[PDB]
Amino acid sequence: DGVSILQTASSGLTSLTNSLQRIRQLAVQASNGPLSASDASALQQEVAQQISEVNRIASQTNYNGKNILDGSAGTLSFQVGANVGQTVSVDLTQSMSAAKIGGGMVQTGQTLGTIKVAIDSSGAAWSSGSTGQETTQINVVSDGKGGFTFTDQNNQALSSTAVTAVFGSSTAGTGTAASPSFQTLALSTSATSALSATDQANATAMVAQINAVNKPQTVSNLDISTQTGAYQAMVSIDNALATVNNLQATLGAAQNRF
Repeated sequence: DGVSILQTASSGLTSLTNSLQRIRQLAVQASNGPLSASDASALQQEVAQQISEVNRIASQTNYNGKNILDGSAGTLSFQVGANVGQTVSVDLTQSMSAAKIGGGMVQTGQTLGTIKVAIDSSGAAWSSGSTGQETTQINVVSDGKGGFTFTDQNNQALSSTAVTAVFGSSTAGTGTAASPSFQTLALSTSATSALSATDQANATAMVAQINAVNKPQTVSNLDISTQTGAYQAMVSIDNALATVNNLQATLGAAQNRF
């Protein structure tokens, strides 16, 4: 009973790992350099096939005809001993369907993008009047709570004055796994006003990238046919794999108690 149900669930999770790991490699392939329309279409077709397999695993993994990986099994309990209350409980309340895994917040420490800028150490636009060192790039790094930390072209943290002066005062994430939430990256006009029109446009596009990568789709809605979509897929799959690994670990802990 309990041991066999746990094995059936764990088998399904291993199938799911295979398909998620496959989407990761496809996303890597799609993000390495420029792609023709035909190559982008072909790569996304492969992702769609894997999404279909994820949905099959979620809708069809079953024990004696009863689904166990679509959330519908709930919490199961098994008697292991003679003590009243000597039971092992197994939480199968979370669906593994593509619509219900991935998404969420980017894990901490990931570089979301790099913006070319022209500012002084206080975050003011660089000019012939400026002194000290010029900041020429800003790397935007996730904090695991839907917000950001920032380094310069030499990987040194921006001063707190420069962070505030360029990005405003809502950069720190406040989300939790239980209640996710997302900051909106906003770049000052002063960060790029000294640069060419083309550099200003490039920065705007990078900020849009970063904001999209910060809010990845669930596995169901991944599309790797654009660079931003491929980057969103990498984050989303990292998160989906973490969800699957957490669940595998809990199944294992339950098996151990039998």
